[PDB]
Amino acid sequence: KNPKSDKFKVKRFHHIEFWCGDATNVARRFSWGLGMRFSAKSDLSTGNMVHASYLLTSGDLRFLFTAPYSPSLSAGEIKPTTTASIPSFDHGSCRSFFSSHGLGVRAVAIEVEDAESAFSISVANGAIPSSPPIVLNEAVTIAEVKLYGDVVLRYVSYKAEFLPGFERVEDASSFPLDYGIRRLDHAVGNVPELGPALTYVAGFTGFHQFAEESGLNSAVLASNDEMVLLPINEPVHGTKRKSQIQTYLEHNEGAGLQHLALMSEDIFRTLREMRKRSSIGGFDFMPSPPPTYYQNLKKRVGDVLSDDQIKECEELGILVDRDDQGTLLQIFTKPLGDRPTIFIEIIQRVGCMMYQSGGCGGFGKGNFSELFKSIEEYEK
Amino acid sequence: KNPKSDKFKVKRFHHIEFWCGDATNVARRFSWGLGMRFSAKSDLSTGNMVHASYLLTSGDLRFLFTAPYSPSLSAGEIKPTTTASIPSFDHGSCRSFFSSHGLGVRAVAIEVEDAESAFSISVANGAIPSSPPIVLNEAVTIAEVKLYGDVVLRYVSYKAEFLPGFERVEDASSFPLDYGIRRLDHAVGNVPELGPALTYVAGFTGFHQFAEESGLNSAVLASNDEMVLLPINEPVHGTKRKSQIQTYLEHNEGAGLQHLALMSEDIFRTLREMRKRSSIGGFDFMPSPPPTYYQNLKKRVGDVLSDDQIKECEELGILVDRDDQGTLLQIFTKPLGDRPTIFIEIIQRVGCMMYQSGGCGGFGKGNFSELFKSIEEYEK
Ligand SMILES: CC1=NN(C)C(=O)/C1=C(\O)c1ccc2c(c1)C(=O)N(Cc1ccccc1)C2=O
Ligand SMILES: CC1=NN(C)C(=O)/C1=C(\O)c1ccc2c(c1)C(=O)N(Cc1ccccc1)C2=O
Ligand SMILES: [Co+2]
Ligand SMILES: [Co+2]
Repeated sequence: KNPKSDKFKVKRFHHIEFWCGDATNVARRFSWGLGMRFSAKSDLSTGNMVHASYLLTSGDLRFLFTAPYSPSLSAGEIKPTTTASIPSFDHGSCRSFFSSHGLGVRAVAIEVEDAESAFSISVANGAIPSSPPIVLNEAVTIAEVKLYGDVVLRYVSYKAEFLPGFERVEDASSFPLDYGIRRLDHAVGNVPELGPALTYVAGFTGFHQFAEESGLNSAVLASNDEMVLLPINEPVHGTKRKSQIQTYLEHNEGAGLQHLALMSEDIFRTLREMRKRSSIGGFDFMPSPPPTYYQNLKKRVGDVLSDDQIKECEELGILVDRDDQGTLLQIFTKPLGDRPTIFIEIIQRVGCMMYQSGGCGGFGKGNFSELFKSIEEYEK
Repeated sequence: KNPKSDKFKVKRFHHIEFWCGDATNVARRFSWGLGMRFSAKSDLSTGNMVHASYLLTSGDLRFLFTAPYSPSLSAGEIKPTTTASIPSFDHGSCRSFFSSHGLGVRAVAIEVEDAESAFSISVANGAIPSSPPIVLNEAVTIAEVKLYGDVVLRYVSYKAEFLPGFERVEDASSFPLDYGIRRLDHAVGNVPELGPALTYVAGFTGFHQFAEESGLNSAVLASNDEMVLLPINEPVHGTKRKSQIQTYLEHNEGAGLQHLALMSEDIFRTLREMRKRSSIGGFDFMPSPPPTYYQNLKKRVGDVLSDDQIKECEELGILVDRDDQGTLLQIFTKPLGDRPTIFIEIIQRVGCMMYQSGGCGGFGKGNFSELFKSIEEYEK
């Protein structure tokens, strides 16, 4: 059941912003590890004396990396005279975020029809304001409300290239890397208590819960067409193996974004290219499941994937799950930075053609138990 | 003239430590861009609840990348019970350094015969103490004094693998990258006033000045065998083009390390491999000199390099200078991070065989004027 109760018109995920200590080095690492191109910048060379911001793109996926300059460069500025291209940016907030949480996502940005109205409706329905609506060059409006922890939900709306004040980057500096990633599928938060988090966010967006004993309890909030998907996790305390959600909250100093799921148009090619680069600057992957997990694939998805395609899943360490409507291919990276906090998921979905409907195959919940039993091959 | 007046026995450069916000991402970028292998770690997986530290190596060159964890992980610790592997590390100092200066060098480490004696002699001769001598596992002694700005000179001495508490890294995680870089040749500081900086450092080391109108005044301090080379720059104010030394001091919030010069055993191969990677996660290089600069190479170094080797310098943008004893090949990267502060120099020296004596060919001073005149080809 989909009650289509969005309180304002939401389009698609627009971008994800990381707050960094040095945006250059993180952006360059991510570009090589994920196959994203450098497409826009806002920094000293563009007149921005406040923050350095670099945009990576792959298909429709947009990753923004921002770090503060010395406050001394902009000490004579006031908000009415700022050279910052992102008006919500604040030196003190960014340095406090990074010292507290380490490298992580500050903003989950969605494109809406009217960011001014989205903000006003959100706060009238309980959203905690973070940055009021600001009109950039009479062309784009940005506004921010609190989502969970120190993560904000950013509304962006366009009258009619990323943002005013950003520049297209040099062709020579923009190598056309591409490993197949195409869009953000979903973005997952970790909180200490699921109930209050869900009520708060669903309360100000109108997002509805999306149709679904180790580690977590979870639930997914979805927009009207179910293309914006925001799952939220809480720990389950007191078991034998310590909850990875609890470990996250300890090392992150509280609630924050846990993982970003990136859709690939060819997950076999994406993982081939990412795994080739794991030990030469890219990203590492969780340990692969045992061969018994793939011996058990035939009975569950043997009508969807060939034996060769199943053998191909086994080489790359890909996980497979199944809903009533679709099939899910997925895999998880090791943490993206120093702390055991944020990581990335690569996914591809098959089934549910109409365009493909959102969340086709779900989110992999059945893999927890399929892993444990397959990891009970300590007798073979 | 070399008075050989070192006040304690100095061996070689040992390592350079960067203070970072996220050591993982900077270490991975540098590894790919420079061709250095991951060789040691000290982090949560090794029992260190205080800082994450990753060591990259190429030949004898050692780059250390360190970032702080949340202080909450180690809140019950005291210095006598610390899990830190580098006893001088302090959460507050590191976060303050990074917020003030951005990504940069915290420590220039040299190996000595007795770091305890080096520290005591240094401070008896005016060195400002930073971290007292500490004995690690009865095997290694580390001590630190202030060098300039917030950069420290670190003494390391070994009774008889990097440091106790560091672990050798997995073979699968240690890809054997190598672009030819082999050791640190020299490390250069930028200060507001050269005179007082030289007197302070030469005063506590006994290092002697090494035998040598746009931008800077400079001088080089050298150890007894002239294998440890520490140049220092000051700005020249009031000219037409703004001093790059002054720009550094503004963006860095004062004195700090300006550049690291890395010796290559094959500078043609090093620059081939680095330039291939510039736009896919590695490092960018300053713009190459005009063809007239290389047309003028024949008359200055035509007895040292063939026309083909000169043509090869032109393809890679390599600069060439000449002393009375030797010849110098050199090139400079763009800044390593967000701020126009620290950069890297790649160098190879030819001449002065005995082993090669230190500073053979000098440091490239003649290139300033050879560039200006060659850049006066706006008439050809
Ligand atoms: C669940 C779920 N619900 N929702 C909304 C989601 O998006 C979602 C996942 O993405 C998801 C699905 C399957 C697995 C994991 C995550 C996972 O972490 N592991 C094992 C593991 C990997 C790395 C570190 C520690 C433990 C799995 O088997
Ligand atoms: C001098 C000198 N004295 N000592 C001890 C040294 O180590 C030393 C150099 O390394 C050195 C030698 C030649 C050049 C540069 C540095 C340099 O920066 N440029 C142009 C340029 C490059 C990048 C940004 C702005 C301007 C040169 O032509
Ligand atoms: Co997921
Ligand atoms: Co130099």
